Amino acid sequence: GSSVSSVPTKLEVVAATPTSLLISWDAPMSSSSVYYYRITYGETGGNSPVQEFTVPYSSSTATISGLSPGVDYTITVYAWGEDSAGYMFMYSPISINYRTC
Amino acid sequence: SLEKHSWYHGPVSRNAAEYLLSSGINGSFLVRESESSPGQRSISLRYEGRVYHYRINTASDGKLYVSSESRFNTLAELVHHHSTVADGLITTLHYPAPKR
Repeated sequence: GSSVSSVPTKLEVVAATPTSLLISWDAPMSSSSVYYYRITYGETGGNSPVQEFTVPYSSSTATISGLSPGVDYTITVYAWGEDSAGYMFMYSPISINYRTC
Repeated sequence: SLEKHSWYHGPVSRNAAEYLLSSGINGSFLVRESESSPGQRSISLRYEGRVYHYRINTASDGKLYVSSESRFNTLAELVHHHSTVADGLITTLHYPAPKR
Protein backbone atom coordinates (compact mmCIF):
# COMPACT_ATOMS: atom_id res chain seq x y z
CA GLY A 1 0.00 0.00 0.00
CA SER A 2 1.94 2.99 -1.31
CA SER A 3 1.45 6.24 0.52
CA VAL A 4 2.57 9.86 0.51
CA SER A 5 2.39 12.69 3.07
CA SER A 6 2.29 16.48 2.82
CA VAL A 7 5.51 18.21 3.99
CA PRO A 8 5.59 21.18 4.52
CA THR A 9 1.95 21.63 5.61
CA LYS A 10 1.58 25.46 5.60
CA LEU A 11 3.16 28.06 3.28
CA GLU A 12 2.98 31.84 3.88
CA VAL A 13 4.17 34.52 1.48
CA VAL A 14 4.41 38.34 1.50
CA ALA A 15 5.97 40.93 -0.83
CA ALA A 16 9.27 42.17 0.60
CA THR A 17 9.92 44.63 -2.24
CA PRO A 18 8.31 45.07 -5.71
CA THR A 19 10.85 42.46 -6.93
CA SER A 20 11.15 40.00 -3.97
CA LEU A 21 9.11 37.78 -1.63
CA LEU A 22 9.61 36.46 1.87
CA ILE A 23 8.23 32.92 2.20
CA SER A 24 7.88 30.73 5.30
CA TRP A 25 6.69 27.23 6.01
CA ASP A 26 6.25 25.05 9.07
CA ALA A 27 9.33 23.41 10.55
CA PRO A 28 8.99 19.69 9.99
CA MET A 29 8.28 17.07 12.65
CA SER A 30 11.51 15.21 13.56
CA SER A 31 9.63 12.11 12.41
CA SER A 32 9.55 13.43 8.85
CA SER A 33 13.34 12.99 8.42
CA VAL A 34 13.71 16.10 6.11
CA TYR A 35 17.21 16.76 4.66
CA TYR A 36 16.58 19.75 2.45
CA TYR A 37 13.84 21.79 0.79
CA ARG A 38 13.62 22.69 -2.88
CA ILE A 39 11.89 25.99 -3.64
CA THR A 40 10.60 26.65 -7.17
CA TYR A 41 9.03 29.73 -8.68
CA GLY A 42 7.80 30.73 -12.10
CA GLU A 43 4.84 32.24 -13.89
CA THR A 44 1.52 30.80 -12.99
CA GLY A 45 -0.02 27.96 -15.13
CA GLY A 46 0.77 25.74 -18.14
CA ASN A 47 3.64 23.84 -16.51
CA SER A 48 5.84 26.89 -17.23
CA PRO A 49 9.61 26.88 -16.50
CA VAL A 50 10.66 27.44 -12.92
CA GLN A 51 13.79 28.80 -11.27
CA GLU A 52 14.83 26.78 -8.26
CA PHE A 53 17.09 26.54 -5.26
CA THR A 54 17.53 24.38 -2.19
CA VAL A 55 17.79 25.31 1.50
CA PRO A 56 18.92 22.98 4.33
CA TYR A 57 16.31 21.20 6.51
CA SER A 58 17.08 23.64 9.34
CA SER A 59 15.59 26.50 7.35
CA SER A 60 11.86 27.31 7.30
CA THR A 61 12.00 30.60 5.40
CA ALA A 62 13.58 31.88 2.21
CA THR A 63 13.62 34.98 0.05
CA ILE A 64 12.98 34.98 -3.68
CA SER A 65 14.46 37.91 -5.68
CA GLY A 66 14.62 39.15 -9.27
CA LEU A 67 10.84 39.02 -9.75
CA SER A 68 8.75 41.21 -12.04
CA PRO A 69 6.46 43.62 -10.13
CA GLY A 70 2.76 42.65 -10.47
CA VAL A 71 3.31 39.34 -12.29
CA ASP A 72 1.58 36.25 -10.91
CA TYR A 73 4.02 33.61 -9.71
CA THR A 74 3.48 30.09 -8.43
CA ILE A 75 5.82 29.25 -5.54
CA THR A 76 6.24 25.61 -4.59
CA VAL A 77 8.15 24.12 -1.70
CA TYR A 78 9.23 20.47 -1.80
CA ALA A 79 10.71 18.49 1.11
CA TRP A 80 13.13 15.61 0.52
CA GLY A 81 13.50 13.04 3.32
CA GLU A 82 15.49 9.81 3.78
CA ASP A 83 13.65 6.50 4.28
CA SER A 84 14.53 3.55 6.47
CA ALA A 85 16.42 1.94 3.54
CA GLY A 86 18.70 4.97 3.31
CA TYR A 87 17.16 6.41 0.10
CA MET A 88 15.96 9.91 -0.57
CA PHE A 89 12.28 10.53 -1.39
CA MET A 90 9.99 13.48 -2.01
CA TYR A 91 7.06 14.37 0.18
CA SER A 92 3.98 15.76 -1.50
CA PRO A 93 4.75 19.52 -1.97
CA ILE A 94 2.86 22.69 -1.10
CA SER A 95 2.16 25.62 -3.50
CA ILE A 96 0.68 29.04 -3.58
CA ASN A 97 0.09 31.73 -6.18
CA TYR A 98 1.19 35.26 -5.40
CA ARG A 99 2.28 38.58 -6.94
CA THR A 100 4.11 41.64 -5.67
CA CYS A 101 2.14 44.92 -5.70
CA SER B 1 28.06 0.98 -24.06
CA LEU B 2 27.18 2.45 -20.60
CA GLU B 3 30.39 1.12 -19.04
CA LYS B 4 32.34 3.64 -21.22
CA HIS B 5 31.03 6.48 -19.06
CA SER B 6 33.08 7.24 -15.99
CA TRP B 7 29.82 8.01 -14.09
CA TYR B 8 28.50 4.50 -14.69
CA HIS B 9 29.93 2.07 -12.08
CA GLY B 10 27.62 -0.90 -12.52
CA PRO B 11 27.13 -3.31 -9.63
CA VAL B 12 28.64 -1.61 -6.60
CA SER B 13 27.31 -1.66 -3.06
CA ARG B 14 26.10 1.26 -0.94
CA ASN B 15 29.25 0.94 1.19
CA ALA B 16 31.44 0.73 -1.87
CA ALA B 17 29.84 4.03 -3.05
CA GLU B 18 31.14 5.69 0.15
CA TYR B 19 34.63 4.44 -0.68
CA LEU B 20 34.34 5.54 -4.32
CA LEU B 21 33.19 9.02 -3.24
CA SER B 22 35.69 9.36 -0.34
CA SER B 23 37.90 12.01 -1.97
CA GLY B 24 35.04 13.46 -4.01
CA ILE B 25 33.76 17.03 -3.67
CA ASN B 26 30.28 18.56 -3.95
CA GLY B 27 28.53 17.10 -6.99
CA SER B 28 30.74 13.98 -7.25
CA PHE B 29 28.41 11.10 -8.17
CA LEU B 30 28.06 7.65 -9.63
CA VAL B 31 25.25 5.54 -11.08
CA ARG B 32 25.12 1.99 -9.73
CA GLU B 33 22.97 -1.18 -9.60
CA SER B 34 20.99 -1.41 -6.22
CA GLU B 35 21.41 -4.43 -3.86
CA SER B 36 18.12 -3.64 -2.03
CA SER B 37 16.32 -4.22 -5.40
CA PRO B 38 18.10 -5.89 -8.45
CA GLY B 39 17.63 -4.51 -12.02
CA GLN B 40 17.16 -1.22 -10.22
CA ARG B 41 19.68 1.54 -10.49
CA SER B 42 20.59 4.38 -8.10
CA ILE B 43 22.54 7.62 -8.06
CA SER B 44 24.93 8.15 -5.13
CA LEU B 45 25.69 11.83 -4.82
CA ARG B 46 28.19 13.63 -2.50
CA TYR B 47 27.31 16.98 -0.95
CA GLU B 48 29.10 18.65 1.95
CA GLY B 49 30.82 15.41 2.88
CA ARG B 50 27.64 13.26 3.00
CA VAL B 51 26.47 10.81 0.35
CA TYR B 52 22.82 10.88 -0.71
CA HIS B 53 21.25 7.91 -2.53
CA TYR B 54 18.45 8.30 -5.04
CA ARG B 55 16.43 5.59 -6.72
CA ILE B 56 16.30 5.79 -10.53
CA ASN B 57 12.69 4.85 -11.21
CA THR B 58 11.51 3.03 -14.35
CA ALA B 59 8.10 4.21 -15.53
CA SER B 60 5.50 1.94 -17.05
CA ASP B 61 6.42 3.32 -20.51
CA GLY B 62 10.15 2.62 -20.01
CA LYS B 63 11.26 6.19 -19.23
CA LEU B 64 13.68 6.77 -16.33
CA TYR B 65 13.44 9.34 -13.58
CA VAL B 66 14.53 10.53 -10.16
CA SER B 67 11.89 13.19 -10.02
CA SER B 68 8.44 12.34 -11.31
CA GLU B 69 8.10 15.53 -13.39
CA SER B 70 11.33 14.92 -15.37
CA ARG B 71 11.46 11.59 -17.20
CA PHE B 72 13.86 10.53 -19.95
CA ASN B 73 14.24 7.88 -22.62
CA THR B 74 17.77 6.97 -21.51
CA LEU B 75 20.05 7.06 -18.52
CA ALA B 76 22.53 9.33 -20.41
CA GLU B 77 19.72 11.90 -20.95
CA LEU B 78 18.81 11.66 -17.26
CA VAL B 79 22.40 12.27 -16.10
CA HIS B 80 22.81 15.15 -18.66
CA HIS B 81 19.61 16.79 -17.31
CA HIS B 82 20.55 16.57 -13.63
CA SER B 83 24.06 17.83 -14.44
CA THR B 84 22.55 21.23 -15.39
CA VAL B 85 19.69 21.49 -12.82
CA ALA B 86 19.34 19.70 -9.46
CA ASP B 87 15.57 19.20 -10.03
CA GLY B 88 14.98 17.25 -6.80
CA LEU B 89 18.62 16.22 -6.08
CA ILE B 90 20.46 18.04 -3.26
CA THR B 91 22.85 19.51 -5.90
CA THR B 92 23.68 18.94 -9.59
CA LEU B 93 25.59 15.92 -10.89
CA HIS B 94 29.08 17.27 -11.54
CA TYR B 95 32.08 14.96 -11.36
CA PRO B 96 32.06 11.18 -11.82
CA ALA B 97 33.56 9.18 -9.01
CA PRO B 98 36.85 7.52 -10.00
CA LYS B 99 36.39 3.79 -10.80
CA ARG B 100 38.26 1.18 -8.67
